[PDB]
Amino acid sequence: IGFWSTIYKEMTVVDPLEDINNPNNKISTAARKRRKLTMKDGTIRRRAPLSLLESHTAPVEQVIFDSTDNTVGYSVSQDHTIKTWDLVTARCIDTRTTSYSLLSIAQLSTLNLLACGSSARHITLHDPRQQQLIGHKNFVSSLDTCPENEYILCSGSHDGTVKVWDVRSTSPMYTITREDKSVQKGVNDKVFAVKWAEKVGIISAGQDKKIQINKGDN
RNA sequence: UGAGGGCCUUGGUCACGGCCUUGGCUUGCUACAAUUAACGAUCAACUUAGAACUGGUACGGACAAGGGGAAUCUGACUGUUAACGAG
Repeated sequence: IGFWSTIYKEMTVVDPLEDINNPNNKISTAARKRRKLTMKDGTIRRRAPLSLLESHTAPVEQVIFDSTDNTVGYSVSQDHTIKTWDLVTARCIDTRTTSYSLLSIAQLSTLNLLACGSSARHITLHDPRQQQLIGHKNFVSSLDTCPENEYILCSGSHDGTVKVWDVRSTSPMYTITREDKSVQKGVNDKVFAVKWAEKVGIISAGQDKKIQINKGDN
């Protein structure tokens, strides 16, 4: 996991040339030309991360800030575990182990819960200091939380159907699908991104090029 | 002559540091030379296959198995006292 700064002046510069130019020990001509081919689009500013938090043993699928602390860094990876981080010390604080690879993580700070959607077609609820939502039919790719209601979260999955869930229940309330005449259910139909926008509703996008907007307002 | 970086700076903005704007090493497009680059640089490969010292050759000097020579009679028998026979 990388820890970066939005303001680029606070982060150390990285120079691709200096690796092959300052020592210049046994850099081959072909390697030099290959390096040169990577800066054909001008010389844009390049920066190095403020920190590199490294404890996961499998590809990390998502990372989020704490909705209150800004120092707690919950993240999920393909190594069935949820790790919380101390961004000040860049260290892993606590680890939780799930049975399946986790693909998305979302937070419900108003009731202190973490919803992790896994590759086992379900979303597990954890207390970062329980119940699990089921009903999907493929990988749960992304999650989002309702802005006005604190008990509702939306989930998009690789089966092409978004679903809205109440936390207290275990079944979806509404199952949004892709409204398109040219989409096939299992050929080109996936939801790679879902978003709860407080003004326009639910935005879903994926394998089908169309970006779909659904009301999702009372 | 356009682009991207670096040092400058000018105002408004949020408690030395952000946000929005103002004017002055790399590469892109064009114009005249060079096309003997038939040059130069760099990375990578490369170590000495030789062993053996056998004899028969022509020559120079002594041994080599061992008493010799001639002619007639005689036995199978050619082209000059023909030859031959361990007679």
